[PDB]
Amino acid sequence: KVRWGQNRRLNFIDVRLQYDGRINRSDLMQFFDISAPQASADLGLYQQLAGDNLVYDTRQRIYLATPEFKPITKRSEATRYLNELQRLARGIVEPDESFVGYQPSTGVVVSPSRAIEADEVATLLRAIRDRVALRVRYQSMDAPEPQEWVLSPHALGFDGLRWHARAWCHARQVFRDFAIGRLDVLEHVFSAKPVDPLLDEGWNNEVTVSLVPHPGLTPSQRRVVMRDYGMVDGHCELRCRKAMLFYTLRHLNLESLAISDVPAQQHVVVENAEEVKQWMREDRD
Amino acid sequence: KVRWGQNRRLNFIDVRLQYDGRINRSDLMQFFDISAPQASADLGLYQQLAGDNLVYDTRQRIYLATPEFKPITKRSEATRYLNELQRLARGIVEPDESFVGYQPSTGVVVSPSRAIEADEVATLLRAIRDRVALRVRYQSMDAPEPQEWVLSPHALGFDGLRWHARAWCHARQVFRDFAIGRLDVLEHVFSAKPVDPLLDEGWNNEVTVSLVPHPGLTPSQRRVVMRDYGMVDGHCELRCRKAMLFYTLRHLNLESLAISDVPAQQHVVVENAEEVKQWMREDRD
Repeated sequence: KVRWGQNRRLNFIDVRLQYDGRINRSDLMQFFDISAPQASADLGLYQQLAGDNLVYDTRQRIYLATPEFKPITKRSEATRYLNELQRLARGIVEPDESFVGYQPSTGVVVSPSRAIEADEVATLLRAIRDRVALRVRYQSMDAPEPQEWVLSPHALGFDGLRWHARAWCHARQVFRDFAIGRLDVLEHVFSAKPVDPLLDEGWNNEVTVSLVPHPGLTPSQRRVVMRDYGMVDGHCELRCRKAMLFYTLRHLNLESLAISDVPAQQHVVVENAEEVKQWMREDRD
Repeated sequence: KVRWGQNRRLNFIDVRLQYDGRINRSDLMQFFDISAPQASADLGLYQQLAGDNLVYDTRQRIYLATPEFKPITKRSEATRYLNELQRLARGIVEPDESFVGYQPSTGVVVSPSRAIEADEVATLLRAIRDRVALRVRYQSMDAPEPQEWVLSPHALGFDGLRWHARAWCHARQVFRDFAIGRLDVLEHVFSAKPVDPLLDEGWNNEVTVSLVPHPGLTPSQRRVVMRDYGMVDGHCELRCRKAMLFYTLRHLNLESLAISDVPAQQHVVVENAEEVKQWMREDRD
């Protein structure tokens, strides 16, 4: 059997062949800090497992991907690789943490936010896991003077820009959202009443947002929008938690539910506008 | 010296102690498919390198993080770990590809898009690296009937939802953007004129968007906004390529430059509105 480390080196060969179209022994030696004989043995094992993927060129002393290349691992897929380029450009990871070979010039939009402390995220995650209540300070636009609350968190949500904790608010007796960047966790409240998170109907009930191309588009433009949004059969059925519906519409700029008279500024419309309106009124209550 | 594999296992111990607050030998054995003696040796090496971070509890047979814990690697930082939770929830990676231990219930907004083929991304990346021209089919809202162009790509951009190639358009004689999900790459055009990407002024000129809290906010609300946006000293200086300015403003909902009379719907305003307007007119030209 192939051990975990060597398998990661086979993944590295596979992804370099897929995107760079070539790999040298020295690329393996430098990334993984292995010897020339081990790196040659890794390339030999890749040749044994998937010989049609690559040829060795003795003039250039390099392995070249063939036109027949097929990745041996799903970890070489395009969504993952584009996500890696985003993480490198945003500085989330360093080049020595990534299998990416050629790094193109990249421009990625910036999401300005408060850097969160690991210790606070950790306290929240463990409180979720252990179903325990936390005394916190929280400040908001409607209540900017920091105020203390007792919260029992049970989930995390990401709205496209920032994270929030989904939690029972013991004072207001509701499940609701708390931006993690606005929370100061102070101590545990072990005497608080246990909360059943299965009672958070907004979090646990999934709903469907049915999206279609704006009906004022020509058939040719419709096909463009369909391809842009990965629509199968002329619509896109987006599934989300009811308590994530508002965030989802904001993330996709779908908050204006009416079908406008301007197709060019509204490529996609929500088919089930009345369901969506109703679901948001229920959840904000 | 510690080898690459064992160092990844030390990283795994560090991140489990930071967020789960505990780790068992069997967690290492199962994730990395190693023997009990090797996993014990990894935990012993972690104890040697950072003994104040953890204690072994013989009653529970588990290693517990201490209140004094300090991560031995920056790879345990919170931005990375929250990014991992996002990638797991979006299905970008599988649990066996991630060091995340406890996985909370998560809700993440959905970005509907066309799944891109690795082979097309690969052809584009290599064309960027080798500075070669490509014959492509492209369809857009303004020109929906697929049309062929000769493009020399030199960079990639991400607008918050989708990727584009930055490229010289040989027919229209301009540098401009092409959504990768709308591109069909057909063949290389080796007889085309070479293009100097240093002549793409929009791509290479960085500009500053100066952001401040809306001036109608009370001082207490201002402090909330400042914390939300990670503002140092009452403003945020966002740096981006001129050719990414429009995408940046759209991603942050800053396209309406005027200072509105409604602080609650416009938490942040652009200080240098006239510079930004001018820079966008230059770039769309």
